[PDB]
Amino acid sequence: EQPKGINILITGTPGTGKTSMAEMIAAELDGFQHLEVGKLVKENHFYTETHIIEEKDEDRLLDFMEPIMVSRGNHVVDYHSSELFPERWFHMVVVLHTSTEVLFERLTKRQYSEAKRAENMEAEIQCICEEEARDAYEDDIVLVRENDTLEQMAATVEEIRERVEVLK
Ligand SMILES: Nc1ncnc2c1ncn2[C@@H]1O[C@H](COP(=O)(O)OP(=O)(O)O)[C@@H](O)[C@H]1O
Ligand SMILES: [Br-]
Ligand SMILES: [Br-]
Ligand SMILES: [Br-]
Ligand SMILES: [Br-]
Ligand SMILES: [Mn+2]
Ligand SMILES: [Mn+2]
Ligand SMILES: [Mn+2]
Ligand SMILES: [Mn+2]
Ligand SMILES: [Mn+2]
Ligand SMILES: [Mn+2]
Ligand SMILES: [Mn+2]
Ligand SMILES: [Mn+2]
Ligand code: NA
Ligand code: NA
Repeated sequence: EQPKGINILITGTPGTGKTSMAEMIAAELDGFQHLEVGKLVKENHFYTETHIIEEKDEDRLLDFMEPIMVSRGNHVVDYHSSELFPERWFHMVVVLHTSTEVLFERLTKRQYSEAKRAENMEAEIQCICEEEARDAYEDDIVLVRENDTLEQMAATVEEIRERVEVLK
């Protein structure tokens, strides 16, 4: 089933600003519902060990999301991963980046353990999330944006708004 609305994915390393940006979109743009996928994964135990996610866990998540994604209205999906989702769902994929100094501080203030913080810092340096998104979706719908400041966030949301209007 083809989506009835406009669907956006916001992805990027933990701490890059996905949830913040998705909530800005849901607040500022017309008719967007935010799906915080990490919360779905927790709430529904869509994982094997919230850590290890196996093939079957992905399948169950997708079955849960499918009816939402094809429903009327617009959706802004927020998740650190992207390869798992069908290209059918999305009209835009936004990948957020953050400078290492800014990211480190966010991860500290948000209280990640030192190991998880370092793991996430390395993932950002290695461009894991961006490479995944570019491998999984058509290059023309992928927007990559530096997201260090609130001014940057707002400008990105303006670019999204412009792109959405075109799609609409
Ligand atoms: N563009 C931005 N400019 C400044 N601070 C930001 C920005 N985006 C996010 N933040 C800060 O980083 C914190 C964590 O961001 P969050 O949206 O939770 O990231 P993610 O969902 O990618 O893990 C926010 O609570 C806020 O303090
Ligand atoms: Br809009
Ligand atoms: Br949600
Ligand atoms: Br997430
Ligand atoms: Br700022
Ligand atoms: Mn988040
Ligand atoms: Mn929300
Ligand atoms: Mn997860
Ligand atoms: Mn599968
Ligand atoms: Mn809907
Ligand atoms: Mn510790
Ligand atoms: Mn983490
Ligand atoms: Mn693909
Ligand atoms: Na791959
Ligand atoms: Na590749």
